[PDB]
Amino acid sequence: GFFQSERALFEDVAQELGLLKRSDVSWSRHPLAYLVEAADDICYTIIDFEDGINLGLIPEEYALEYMVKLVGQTIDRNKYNALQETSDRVSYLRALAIGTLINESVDTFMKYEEEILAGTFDQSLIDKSNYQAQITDIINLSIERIYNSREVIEKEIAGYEILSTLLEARCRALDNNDTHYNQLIQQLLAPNEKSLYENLIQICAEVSTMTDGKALRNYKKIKGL
Amino acid sequence: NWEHLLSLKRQGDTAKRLRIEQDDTRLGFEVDYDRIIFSAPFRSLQDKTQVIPLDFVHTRLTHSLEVSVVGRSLGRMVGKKLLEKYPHLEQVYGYKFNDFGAIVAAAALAHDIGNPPFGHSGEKAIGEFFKNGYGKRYKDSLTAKEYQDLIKFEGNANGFKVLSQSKPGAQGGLRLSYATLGAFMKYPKESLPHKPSDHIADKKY
Ligand SMILES: Nc1ncnc2c1ncn2[C@H]1C[C@H](O)[C@@H](COP(=O)(O)OP(=O)(O)OP(=O)(O)O)O1
Ligand SMILES: Nc1ncnc2c1ncn2[C@H]1C[C@H](O)[C@@H](COP(=O)(O)OP(=O)(O)OP(=O)(O)O)O1
Ligand SMILES: [Mg+2]
Repeated sequence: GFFQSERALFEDVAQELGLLKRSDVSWSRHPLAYLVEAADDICYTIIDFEDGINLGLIPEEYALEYMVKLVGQTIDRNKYNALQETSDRVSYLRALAIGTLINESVDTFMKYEEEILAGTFDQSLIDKSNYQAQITDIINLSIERIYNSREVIEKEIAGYEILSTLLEARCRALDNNDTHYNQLIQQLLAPNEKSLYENLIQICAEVSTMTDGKALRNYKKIKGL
Repeated sequence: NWEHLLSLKRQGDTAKRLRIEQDDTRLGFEVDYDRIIFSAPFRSLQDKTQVIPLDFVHTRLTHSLEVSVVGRSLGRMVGKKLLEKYPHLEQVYGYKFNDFGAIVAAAALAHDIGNPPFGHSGEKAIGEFFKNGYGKRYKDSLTAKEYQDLIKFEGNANGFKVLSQSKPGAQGGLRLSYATLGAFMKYPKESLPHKPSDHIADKKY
């Protein structure tokens, strides 16, 4: 969770908070970190599922079949059937699944409060919930048909190449700051005294700061395109 | 001696080409301007970078046109004042103040004719190709002086080569007057030694 250059700050934070020492330095999780993790888990699992459903890669039959126990004792069939567009029905199901998962996660967290506070809890809150087969099926379907689409693979390869050239250009500029081209690259990419490890981590952070469109434009205009 | 700097002979000649035996309608230095105007390297200058590559911002041709005018104005004043100082030039040989202006204008017009594209970065790229590129493979097969040129490519040398490039059927290239060639040369020295002093004429070759 942290680099070597931020060890002291996290040590101070841990010492103040009171996290239990486990070992190399290592501590125990904050329970609020468990809550954040569960919230984040429920969101991507449900939002990614519904996004795959509207974009044309997954049929509404899977939407209704895979989401039955989640929305079981919370749905009104008359209102569900009164809707016409698929988007409203999917939102309606998404709304009900999020509520029930929130309630179940709160109950699960309150079940294991002593174990979590003592640092002996070794799992998450979602994996200790009754509804797991449906979640696993949704995740597997998303992996099969959303993450393996041709456009996703093409964009990943393009990003793969763009980051590779950007990193090699930054490293070549950093190495020997003597030639005119290197000075030009330094003035363009990083126009704003440290050791080798900090220099590299700052380069990585600067690369991670750029957005998709900015990185694409920079890659095109460094190549004259 | 000023009678020798204002030479009118061209490459491949055998006569004397005296000043007093020429028609004032078309002077020899004006023929140089006419030849440079109609040349292809001069016409290619309209697509080359001054400061901002690739509007109302100047290119390499307008720049030359402006210099061709200012230098002509400077040279005409200078020639008028020399003739005022030296009276034998206009009494025995027959020189006029327009000669200096024409020579300087002709030299000014083609002073930036051999520069590589993209302005300042092109020469640096060409030089770095033979130093930190594949061209370093050719280092062992060339002498010190030849390798020096290649790793320190210059626009002045390229311009002189373009102006004096011999081809089958066209010996001497544009065949300009020797006075124009002398006025065009800014660094009358070879590539080695590299910067032997702080003089203005030995910074480059
Ligand atoms: N308890 C919750 N806390 C936070 N967000 C929630 C909760 N339940 C659902 N959400 C999400 C998904 C919902 O579509 C959206 C708005 O919630 P909300 O309007 O209360 O649900 P709903 O559409 O099921 O209404 P209703 O109470 O009529 O069943 O926020
Ligand atoms: N570092 C630079 N980056 C970009 N343009 C530059 C730079 N230095 C000069 N210029 C531009 C300004 C002028 O419009 C243009 C023409 O100048 P130039 O003739 O190349 O210079 P110079 O007088 O130093 O050359 P030289 O001594 O080789 O004849 O170059
Ligand atoms: Mg997240």
